[PDB]
Amino acid sequence: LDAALRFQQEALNLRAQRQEILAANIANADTPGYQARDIDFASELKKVMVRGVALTLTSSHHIPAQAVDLLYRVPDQPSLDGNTVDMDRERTQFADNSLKYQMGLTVLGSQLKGMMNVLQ
Amino acid sequence: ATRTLVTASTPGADMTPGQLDYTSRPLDVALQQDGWLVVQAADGAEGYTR
Repeated sequence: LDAALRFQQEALNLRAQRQEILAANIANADTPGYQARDIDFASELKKVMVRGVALTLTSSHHIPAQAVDLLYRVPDQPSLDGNTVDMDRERTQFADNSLKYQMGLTVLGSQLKGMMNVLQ
Repeated sequence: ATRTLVTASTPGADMTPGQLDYTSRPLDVALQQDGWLVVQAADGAEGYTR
């Protein structure tokens, strides 16, 4: 129970990671041979909702240490410096992804506030 | 493939014989068409001149 908020939550989280990826594409829009990367939201979200390792974790003072598919973005208009970031594509994708992040924020807000309203 | 670049080039030299000034000097030499004087170049090699 109360993992009924899981989906949107993880979905929102995935969008945020996507931003970084897309943001990197904008940052390296001038570097030679960047080969713009991206991930497909739907399949990645399905996989994560269906689903590093634990170290020596006896009593403290043993220093615990923690340990997605970045797909090519098929380009257009080759540019002789290997850079495949068609900045126009990335701008459109970034706008849409920011918008859908806002939507996810609103949906979690609504579910959480419905939960809180029932509880008072 | 929409982009194409516009590099410049010099495909060589114009082998069209310029026209002649009569200097009357005994050893001013004019070559006929497609003829070259041979010269020992700076490093030492047969360069060709007009």
